[PDB]
Formats: sequence, structure tokens, C-alpha cells
Amino acid sequence: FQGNPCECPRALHRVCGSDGNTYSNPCMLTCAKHEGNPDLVQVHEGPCDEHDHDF
Repeated sequence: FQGNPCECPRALHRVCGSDGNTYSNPCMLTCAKHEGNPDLVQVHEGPCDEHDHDF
């Protein structure tokens, strides 16, 4: 679980996973998922956080 799931570009296509946890792109989500995150799911695209990942 490395390099098989993740190969996609550094596209800033920010999205959200089920935790509300924003991802840099939905390609890293599915990657992560198939890598070591069987609990992750493509809930839906678009970021859940405002525009950042911190208080």
C-alpha cells in the first residue's frame, strides 16, 4: 500500500472525507482508502473546512 493507490497529480482539488477531514484532492482520498483507510469513503467532493486545516 504505496505507489499503487497514489499516483495522481498535485491538483489542489480540495475535497472532504466522511470525518469532515479535508483532502488535497479526491484522488489522494481513494488512494488513502485503498492504501490503508478502509473506513474512508467518498462522502462527496468539495472541502468541508473553510479554506485551511487549523483553528
